[PDB]
Amino acid sequence: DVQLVESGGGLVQPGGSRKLSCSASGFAFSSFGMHWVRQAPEKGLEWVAYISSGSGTIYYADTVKGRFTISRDDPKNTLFLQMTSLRSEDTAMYYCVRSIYYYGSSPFDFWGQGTTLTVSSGSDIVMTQATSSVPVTPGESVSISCRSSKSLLHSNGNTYLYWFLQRPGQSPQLLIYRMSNLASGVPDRFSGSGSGTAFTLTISRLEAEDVGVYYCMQHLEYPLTFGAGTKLELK
Amino acid sequence: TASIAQARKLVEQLKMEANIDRIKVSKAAADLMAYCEAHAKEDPLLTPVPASENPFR
Amino acid sequence: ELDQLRQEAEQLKNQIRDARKACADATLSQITNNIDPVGRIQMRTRRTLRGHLAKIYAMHWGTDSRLLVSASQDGKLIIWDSYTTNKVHAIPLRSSWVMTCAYAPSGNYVACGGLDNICSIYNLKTREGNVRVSRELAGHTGYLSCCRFLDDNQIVTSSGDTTCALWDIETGQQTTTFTGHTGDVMSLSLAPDTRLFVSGACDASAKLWDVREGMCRQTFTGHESDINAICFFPNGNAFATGSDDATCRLFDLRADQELMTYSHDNIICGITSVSFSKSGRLLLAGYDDFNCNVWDALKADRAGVLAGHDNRVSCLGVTDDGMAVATGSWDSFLKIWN
Amino acid sequence: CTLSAEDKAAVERSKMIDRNLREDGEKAAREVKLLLLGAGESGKSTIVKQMKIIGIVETHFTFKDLHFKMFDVGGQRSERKKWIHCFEGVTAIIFCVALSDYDLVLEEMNRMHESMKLFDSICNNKWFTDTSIILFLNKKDLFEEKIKKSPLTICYPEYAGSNTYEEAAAYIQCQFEDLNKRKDTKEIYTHFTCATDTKNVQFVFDAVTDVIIKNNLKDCGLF
Amino acid sequence: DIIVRHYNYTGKLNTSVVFILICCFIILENIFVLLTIWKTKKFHRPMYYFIGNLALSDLLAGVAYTANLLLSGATTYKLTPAQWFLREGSMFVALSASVFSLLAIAIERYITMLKMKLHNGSNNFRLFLLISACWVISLILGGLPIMGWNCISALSSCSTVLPLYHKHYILFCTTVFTLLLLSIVILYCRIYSLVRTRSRRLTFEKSLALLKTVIIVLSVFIACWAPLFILLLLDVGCKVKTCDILFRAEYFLVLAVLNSGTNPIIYTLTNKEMRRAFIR
Ligand SMILES: CC(C)Cc1ccc(-c2nc(-c3ccc(CN4CC(C(=O)O)C4)c(F)c3)no2)cc1
Repeated sequence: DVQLVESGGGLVQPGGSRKLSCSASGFAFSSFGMHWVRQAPEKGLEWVAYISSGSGTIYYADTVKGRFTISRDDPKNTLFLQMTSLRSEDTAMYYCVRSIYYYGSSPFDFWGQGTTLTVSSGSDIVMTQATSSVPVTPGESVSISCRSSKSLLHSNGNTYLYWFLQRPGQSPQLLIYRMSNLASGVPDRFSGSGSGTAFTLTISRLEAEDVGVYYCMQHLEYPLTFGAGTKLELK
Repeated sequence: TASIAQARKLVEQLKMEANIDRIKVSKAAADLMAYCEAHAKEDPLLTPVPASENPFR
Repeated sequence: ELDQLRQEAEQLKNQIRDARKACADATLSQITNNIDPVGRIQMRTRRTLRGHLAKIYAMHWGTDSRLLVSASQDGKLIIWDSYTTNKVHAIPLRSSWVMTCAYAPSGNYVACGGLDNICSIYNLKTREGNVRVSRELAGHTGYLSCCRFLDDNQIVTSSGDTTCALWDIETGQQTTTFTGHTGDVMSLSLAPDTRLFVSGACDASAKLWDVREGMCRQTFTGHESDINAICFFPNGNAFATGSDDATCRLFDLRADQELMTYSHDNIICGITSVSFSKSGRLLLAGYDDFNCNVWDALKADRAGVLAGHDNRVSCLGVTDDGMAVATGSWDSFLKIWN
Repeated sequence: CTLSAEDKAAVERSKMIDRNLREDGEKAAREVKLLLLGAGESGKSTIVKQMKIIGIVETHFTFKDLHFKMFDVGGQRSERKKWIHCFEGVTAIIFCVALSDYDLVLEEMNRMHESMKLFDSICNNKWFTDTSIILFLNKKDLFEEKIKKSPLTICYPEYAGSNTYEEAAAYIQCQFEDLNKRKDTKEIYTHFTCATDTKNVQFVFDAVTDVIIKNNLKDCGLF
Repeated sequence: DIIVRHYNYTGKLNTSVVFILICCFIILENIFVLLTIWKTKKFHRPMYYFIGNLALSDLLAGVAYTANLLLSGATTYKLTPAQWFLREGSMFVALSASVFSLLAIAIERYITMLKMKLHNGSNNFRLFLLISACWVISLILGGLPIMGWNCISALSSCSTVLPLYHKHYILFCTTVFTLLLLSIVILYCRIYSLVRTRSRRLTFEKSLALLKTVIIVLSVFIACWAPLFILLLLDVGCKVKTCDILFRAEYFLVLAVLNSGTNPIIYTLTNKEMRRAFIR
């Protein structure tokens, strides 16, 4: 099926440079915008860069603006992140995420495997997941809540909220897009609801494979921000 | 005898079309008028819908 | 012996005519006589969809009443977001000669067809992110003039070989074949419950078919030329046919004969497409005279004119919620009207 | 700007679709459209073969940096008036007529007469008022030997000429050209081919070049 | 005193009604052409847009000439020098815009017949560039005399036909007209050359009709603009109070404005499609 492979990670001295390459297969690479997303070793996800289809629009996080450069080779079906002046806070696992935008599409549908980089020795919507972790029992019902500093509901009626699940040892998986819609291949146990600044994800009859960290994401104002994450562990 | 077969098939088709129960024109005309009258309010083309809720303003 | 069958057929036709005349006590124009007129209907163009380069031959809205699909001779099948005029998709057709297109009720598939005698079903929701040709249905020996989705797996197609067909998409074979028309079938309409459907042909007749049985229940003959369009009334108990003799006709299934005639002296061009409003009170008909008239269905009086196209108005559609009417013409422009 | 990030990306996708549509239309508008017509066994297959050497069947070829499309409707058993407006705007019509069919009957009347009737229907059709016909008189070698032993008077009772290839062929060309009622708007290019000649595609190229010159003069207003 | 002394030096210090009637006919004819273009929908393509710009330029030439005729004569002494310069530059701009519109039409025709094509389409970039050029250049050329390139304080180097215009400015305008006229003539001759060679190359008319049209256009334009051009060359070489014919400059201008008014006759009569559209 569709699959993305990340390569180019390794030990880098501070102030150095690196080149990360995401090779895509199984889908029309030219028609998909691509995001580079960061996950610190013991911390949660953080958006890094974005390049649209046709390279028309390119966006970077204010943390990595100037030092990082994102590009794509459509005929080679590959995506590049060139990193300069590497800081000690850039050590993390990097994911290339495909994302297509039209009416009714599901952005952030597929995530890459990730590549590990180890650097050796306001005005942004703040998504808040107050609860760090909850204990759960298989067959029960759990709800994961979310909060937003600014209302995510637009004038066109779309509430730009995305829910992701990252099982241990695995890349994040899209569950809910735009706060209500279930992603393809996701069981109907998961349901998204909420309004404005308060959001909740409900799981009914949770199974053993639901164990992981659930992340809260906004897509309204383009400096994309994630939530801290809500870990789920059994008893 | 393909022509005979076609004519025969048309004949039983006409028999099948001649054994249906036909209601009077007045009854069905009244039914059509009643359907139009019942759903008149839910029709936004009949009465120009205000600009605040139609999507194309 | 052939003459015996011919005279039996003509006497059966006489019996049909007498049975229809018996069940005609008052005309529609008498029942709808004291009801209030609709009045002058002014519908203006809200959106104009540009991007087609050749003449447009068909369009279909879809259940969401927001997206729509348009087919043109340039070889492109374009799915538009009508609210924002954004092009959601642009499918390059294998054959440029397309004269029908349908959009599945679920929205996952879109169908097209034309002079290639093949109905192509394209999967809109693919994992690869593109639009792939899900299925190619072959078996008609004439051009596909219309096609409608019963569901994600069954499709009804009308062809110029005087034959309609019901196809199981996953198998690709004709589940059922509807014969009886002596002329090219130009358009078909599906009943709201999708258990019956009416097909109008070039023999100046319309036939009602049962999807299960595969046989024709009723035949309606009131037109004097080719029937180019057909559409059920919203309640499913009547339908309207537009023809080349510059007249539209409302027929009833239960009474079995013609109810109303929509015609005007200064209209001499044929009708390319007919459609009904949500309540069925307005009958919209696109003409060859560059225009699209809006008739009062109950009173037969002309209520409005949609004059915004610079060529023949080839396709016409009304959303399921009835908010807007989309007209596609031969000048390569679709227009949304409210 | 009221648009969201996703709405902006959707608009960007629409703009890319627009530019791809423009590129495809520019590519297609530089291509010659030829509608191939004729009676049964007229010689359309031979013409398609000769072009290839140098539902609806489409044939693509290239000559002198022009890309030519032929749409052989052929086995389309349907009313021509229900789909013939689809070909309005083709660059030219290539009509094939078999000369040897002058003394052949289907019914009980000459095939040449159905050729004339369908030529009259197509040439004088309301859609093809400005489209130019490229009339091909195939089977010249068969006709040259048929005329030696079977007088042209079978097909033309009013023909008073001799039984020679040149006079009879010119007479048949004149009879087909007289069916043109749109003398001022359209012009007919007649070429006498056979199954064993190689100048057919050159003649199609020259006729299309003449049509393009005349169309450009119309566009400039000089015509 | 400027108008008095610069007219005294040249020597002109001191039939219009029919000229104004011809002007009004010119406005009527160009309004007819513009209305014909505006009505028919199939005319909404760049060739007829260029023809409409030519019609509009001829309209402005006619209104400028009638304004001139009203404001000239014994009421040209009522005008301040600024109004004199506006009065003369309006006409200069109008005629320059007309001739540049002919250049634009010739260039568009030459490009259409050069890039052989099958469906020319609407190249809005080239259309807008040509229209903006033929208007901006006309405005600048007509505005040079009032910016300060004029006769004031340069009495001994002052033209006779326009006693406040500089002789060097008339030389510049004459040179521009030469370049522009030769451009138009070369473009039309080249159009005919390509058409004739391409027609001869293919074997089995249009070339003769195109030759007739080109001959008509070029002959009419050259014949109408020749006397004014000759007088403009003559006044530079004539010292003041020497050449008498410079006084009777009111007929060559009439010939030029009748060229402006008969351009629609040429560009509509030759086009059979426009005749069919205008008859209905
Ligand atoms: C490239 C092209 C545009 C070049 C071009 C060159 C010349 C002209 C032009 N306008 C004019 C003129 C001349 C004399 C007069 C004479 N008046 C009568 C006199 C009076 O009683 O005061 C004054 C006039 F009122 C206008 N002469 O040349 C236009 C374009």
